[PDB]
Amino acid sequence: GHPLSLVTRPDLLPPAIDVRESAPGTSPGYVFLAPKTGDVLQGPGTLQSGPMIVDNEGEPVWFLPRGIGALNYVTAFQRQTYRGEPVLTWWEGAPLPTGVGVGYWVVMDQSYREIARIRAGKGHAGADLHDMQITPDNTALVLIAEPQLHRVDGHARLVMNNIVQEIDIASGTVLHEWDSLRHVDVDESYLSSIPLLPYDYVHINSMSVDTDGNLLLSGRNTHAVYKVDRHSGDIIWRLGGKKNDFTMEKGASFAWQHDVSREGDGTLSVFDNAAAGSIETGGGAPPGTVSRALFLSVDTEARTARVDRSYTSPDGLLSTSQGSMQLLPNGNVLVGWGSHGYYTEYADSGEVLMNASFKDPLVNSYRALRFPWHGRPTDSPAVAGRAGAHGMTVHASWNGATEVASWRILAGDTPQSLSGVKEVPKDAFETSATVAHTSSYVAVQALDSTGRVLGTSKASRVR
Ligand SMILES: [Mg+2]
Ligand SMILES: [Mg+2]
Repeated sequence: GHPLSLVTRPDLLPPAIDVRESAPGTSPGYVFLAPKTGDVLQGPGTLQSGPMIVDNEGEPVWFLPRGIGALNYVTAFQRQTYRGEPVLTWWEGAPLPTGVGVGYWVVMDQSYREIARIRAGKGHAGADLHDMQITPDNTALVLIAEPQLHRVDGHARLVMNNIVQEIDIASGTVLHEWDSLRHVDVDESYLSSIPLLPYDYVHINSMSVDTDGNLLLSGRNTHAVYKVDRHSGDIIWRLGGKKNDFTMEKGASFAWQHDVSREGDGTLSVFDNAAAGSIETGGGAPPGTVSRALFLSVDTEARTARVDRSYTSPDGLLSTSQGSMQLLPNGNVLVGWGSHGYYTEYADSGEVLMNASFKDPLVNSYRALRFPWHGRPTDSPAVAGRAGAHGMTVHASWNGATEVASWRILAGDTPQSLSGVKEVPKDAFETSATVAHTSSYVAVQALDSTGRVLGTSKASRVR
């Protein structure tokens, strides 16, 4: 059971989260999630989906119920930077039965207003859902996944081509385009053939910029990371896979991986699912295999790779798809367990600091990522007053507000004769408070930690 019931916001039913552990040293800031449920037919009836920012207790801070099952599927929510400003980004669109999506990426500023929409170049239906990254030059790496007739074993075969476009965000112009079928051979795939589906031979699911400005592309179904020349498109090297360029130390190989990036300590992070579904692979996976969040010491001059350090779930999870990892500024590591609706923050030493899961066991998030966030909502707090036997309860919330520390409660016989009766700390998304004297109207003011008024609700008739 996940639905959170809110007196002030009957329209918001955010999924509940169970935080089973929260030692001190957990990082500040917020966890960014896009809760979803896979069922096309029943999804909308069991879950309100959309981007969600929660605190270290699992309480929502902002929730935008934008997702509609598989009608408007929302995923891959995070914070990025555009023109030096913090922005929110996610994908919304149509998930297709072939395993890819057709949609676009929303860009929203700190006041929760849409400032741009990042689309695949014209001549394509839209962009796939597995990643989009805003580069230091304010261009977007976008992925297009489309079926294409290709010669596979002398006999033509429908294959899922992956095209990576670099898009100037302000203008929408395509600056660069990289076509996987022109560079990566279909026989590099580990994927078992699934009858009557396009052969999803590479399945790019992460695109990022390395320190030299070239691209790093994670190919799930080739088990490989491609470094690609930013300008020529030539493959610079292959890490992993059937044409591996690197000498791998014991334990450094990954499989069916996600979320690859260059990290500030010089390592390359790889979420190593270590397994996929039974059909897409040969059959089941070896008993006892688990997923790991992996930091690789990759020496590209010597073409060697070894494990610097890794982190596994305290719950023994094997995630057959999705997932994420993030190195945080204090040295902590946050891991989202993908197909499993869990996320875990560790100290560098590997000690579990925070472990959480969706209360509903069918809900998960593609990624779970932590960022500072300062919301600047442009609406007002919502309020509600409920008369009781010997008093009344006042409820207050302000979706998107991050700086509310306290609530001042106002009450009076008329909207124009409200007076301050009480101040209480904020202790939830929606905070409740009881007051002895029941009045006819109420309002609330949100106060920051210095006591300054951030916003005021409308007057609300008690009920
Ligand atoms: Mg070579
Ligand atoms: Mg990552």
